[PDB]
Amino acid sequence: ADCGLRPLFEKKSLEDKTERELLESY
Amino acid sequence: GDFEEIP
Amino acid sequence: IVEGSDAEIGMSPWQVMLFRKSPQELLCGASLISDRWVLTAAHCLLYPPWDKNFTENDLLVRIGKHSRTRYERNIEKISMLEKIYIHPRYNWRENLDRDIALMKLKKPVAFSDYIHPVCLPDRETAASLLQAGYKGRVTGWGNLKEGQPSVLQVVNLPIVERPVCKDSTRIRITDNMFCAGYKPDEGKRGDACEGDSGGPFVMKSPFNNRWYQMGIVSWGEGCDRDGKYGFYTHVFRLKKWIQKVIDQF
Ligand SMILES: *[B]([O])([O])[C]([C][C][C][N])[N]C(=O)[C]1[C][C][C]N1C(=O)[C]([C]C1=[C][C]=[C][C]=[C]1)[N]C([C])=O
Repeated sequence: ADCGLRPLFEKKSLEDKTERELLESY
Repeated sequence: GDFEEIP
Repeated sequence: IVEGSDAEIGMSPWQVMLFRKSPQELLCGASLISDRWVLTAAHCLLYPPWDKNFTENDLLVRIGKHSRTRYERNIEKISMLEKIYIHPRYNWRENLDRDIALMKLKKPVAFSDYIHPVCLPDRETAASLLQAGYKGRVTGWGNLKEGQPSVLQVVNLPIVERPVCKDSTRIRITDNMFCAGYKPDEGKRGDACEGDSGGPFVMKSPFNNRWYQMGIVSWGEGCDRDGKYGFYTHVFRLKKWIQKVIDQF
């Protein structure tokens, strides 16, 4: 649906303080 | 306990 | 959580708290998967060995929370349960195999900036992400050391190789579990602890930039113990069961 898309980050194109750590492991 | 009462 | 940090505001919109009326206290963590469904670990509700056995009447769900103990006035929404569904083949006797349960709220919550459902994995997804080395994220209001946080904690741990997991304990590990955490000779640490169970282990898809629940905090021998690792219910493996209960009900 609109799942896993946080109102306060993804929806606004804003990244959290440590989400990049995750993505850099993939 | 450490908790604040709920409505 | 041990060795984590304060979660940012609205960082885990799906994070839920299992809360009991009397005595008012935090049972476990959980996730919001739809407007009427919450997914937690079955041991949160049923654990005979500790005489733990909760029915819909003893619980409240607290969604959109940040502060652990404060009643976040115009932000949180507390829900009552209609029905609880534990997996028919959850092995509480031996190894919490199939440690998963589904909850049906009495009324669907309305979403907001703080409340939002996470995505359930699909074969393609679980196939791309559940790889050793890959990092996931657990959140919870659990114990800080094997005291309690004022605020939701967060930590990013790596998926560990099946073997390593196996050779880390005497417990019989199944296909319905996966382990995560750092190996002793890596530096960084962290883990879940008491009060974290039922909470989500999430990964962000590099493909559609969406968040998925790949696991549920299940068990571990102590917290952030070296040569030890955290255990999680492999959500994809149990998906058709979930679906089924969603269908049926
Ligand atoms: B949860 O918050 O309730 C907690 C999360 C993991 C702690 N790092 N889970 C538990 O405490 C579970 C539920 C009861 C037993 N348990 C354990 O983690 C046991 C190991 C175990 C595994 C399978 C079957 C029986 C026991 N570990 C400890 C230290 O007691």
